[PDB]
Amino acid sequence: HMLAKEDYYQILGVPRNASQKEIKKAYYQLAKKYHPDTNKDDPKAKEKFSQLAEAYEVLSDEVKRKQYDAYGS
Repeated sequence: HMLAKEDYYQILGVPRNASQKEIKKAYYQLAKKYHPDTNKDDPKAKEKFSQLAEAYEVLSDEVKRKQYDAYGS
């Protein structure tokens, strides 16, 4: 049983051709959206925030962004 996947780019609202500085910028912007006190009024917001760290953190590298882009193909 394989679960459905969304890409880290999409999570972050960042382009396919994003540079890791771009990713740093979205991460702030979004992290606010999905942090508590919001998180009370959406059970989805905490799930979304959980992507945002995982998504950022990978895409925040030249290496890691690229390896995941290659391996998610």
